[PDB]
Amino acid sequence: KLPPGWEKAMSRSSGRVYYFNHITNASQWERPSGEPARVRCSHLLVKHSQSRRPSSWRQEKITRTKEEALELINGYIQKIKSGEEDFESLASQFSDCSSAKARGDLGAFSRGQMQKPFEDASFALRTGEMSGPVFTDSGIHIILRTE
Ligand SMILES: OCc1cccc(-c2cncnc2)c1
Ligand SMILES: OCc1cccc(-c2cncnc2)c1
Repeated sequence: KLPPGWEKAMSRSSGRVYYFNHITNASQWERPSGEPARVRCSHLLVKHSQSRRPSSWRQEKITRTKEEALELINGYIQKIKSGEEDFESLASQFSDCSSAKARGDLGAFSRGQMQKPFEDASFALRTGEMSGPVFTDSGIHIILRTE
């Protein structure tokens, strides 16, 4: 019926159908369009107090809760989707990953290299697509597939 991981849902506030991907946590109004050895992705990471290493170049001691980190991620997603801010700009300023210095770019990678929820979301994204919040032991990610 639909590409890998998509399903139909109904908006609670408008009653309009929309589509949700349970691998990438992406959601959109339009019916999704239409696997490679490698993909290239950027990401924006927001760590929390239960992250494997609760520290980053932004903060020596990361104390925000998981729920607070999800609220920050959700806000970044809203501004990217509105065009008020670019993904690269938010990643450079606010990602808790060292890759912030490269606008979030991780380069290319194969299956078996990244943490599994990150890998699965990366490979389920189509080129140019953005994930919703993706949870790993490092924290919460927004993933952008660039190649
Ligand atoms: O630390 C700077 C830097 C630059 C470029 C790549 C990495 C890296 C990190 N972890 C796994 N693989 C590659 C790190
Ligand atoms: O897995 C690749 C990887 C992982 C984590 C960080 C990087 C990176 C890239 N560019 C600049 N700084 C850090 C790359």
